[PDB]
Amino acid sequence: TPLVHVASVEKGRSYEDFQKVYNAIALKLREDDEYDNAIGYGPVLVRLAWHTSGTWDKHDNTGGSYGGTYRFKKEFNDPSNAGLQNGFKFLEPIHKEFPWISSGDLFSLGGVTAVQEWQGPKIPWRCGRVDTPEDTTPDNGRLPDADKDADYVRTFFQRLNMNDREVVALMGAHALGKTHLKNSGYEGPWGAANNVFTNEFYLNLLNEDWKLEKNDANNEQWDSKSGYMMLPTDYSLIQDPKYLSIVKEYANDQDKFFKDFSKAFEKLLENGITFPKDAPSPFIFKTLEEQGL
Ligand code: HEM
Ligand SMILES: COc1ccccc1O
Repeated sequence: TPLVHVASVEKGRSYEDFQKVYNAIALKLREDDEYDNAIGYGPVLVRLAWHTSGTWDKHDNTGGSYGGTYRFKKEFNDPSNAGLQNGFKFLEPIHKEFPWISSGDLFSLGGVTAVQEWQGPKIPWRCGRVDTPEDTTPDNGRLPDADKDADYVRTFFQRLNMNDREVVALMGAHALGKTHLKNSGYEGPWGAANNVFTNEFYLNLLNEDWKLEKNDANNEQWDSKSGYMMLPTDYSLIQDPKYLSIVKEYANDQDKFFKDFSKAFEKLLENGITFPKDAPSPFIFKTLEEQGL
């Protein structure tokens, strides 16, 4: 008994319209560069794209990126979403400038733009998510716990139709930002200061000396002498031997990681959506840098 959500292109819009929205996001990312101690809005936008998509349930096609339901009270007030209001607030003037783009399209695009502007891989992106009403908003509790093991992570991701390679690729987005004690009960960055997407998540897991410590919220997290941290679920990826092999593969091949992340992150953002046979192809946006902007 799955819902069907057919992508419907915003009327009359083409690649050049979405490139403009991409440019607006990217220009503001450049501009509001002080946010979160000069980290900027990139990681919170990537987290917003993931959380608005990762409520999906493959079994009945509820949740997912299609409806743009984060805009409603129940979803924005999810404890799992604590802090994401910042990303929503970043995107408000973009929505105000381009009132024609659906919410789900703007949520998902914000993540694609962040990744790409941080010099991550090109993520192909398709339009046509259509806003759905308040009673389509998924219930809280569909996003994953951080305090769990490899078995939990494996099972969890099966609901999002993600296999081991995809799960390991996705998680490497943790290299981007940091946990904030007030949002999640975890504190610190996964890696070095940076304004670039890399494969450092996998390098850190493997090369840092990790100690299992209690943070100020009385929760365990793996801490390193460099000031980095790993969630129990992150650390689970080197405790499970199947995960471990993939961690090593990406730690040793930046291009492989980029390609697999791009594919998985696009799949994540597209789960639950039926695209017509005559839907446009995915768009690959140029970065500001490739445009000389
Ligand atoms: C088992 C899976 C996962 C768990 C338990 C988890 C949990 C968390 C937690 C607790 C935070 C810190 C929240 C805060 O305090 O601000 C965080 C941040 C973040 N997450 Fe994950 N996450 C998971 C998977 C993913 C995936 C699949 C992606 C995207 C591909 C992702 C992207 C991010 C990013 C970019 C941040 C940094 C946000 C910021 O710097 O403000 N995570 N995650
Ligand atoms: C409901 O309006 C919005 C949708 C997506 C991003 C920012 C907004 O203000």
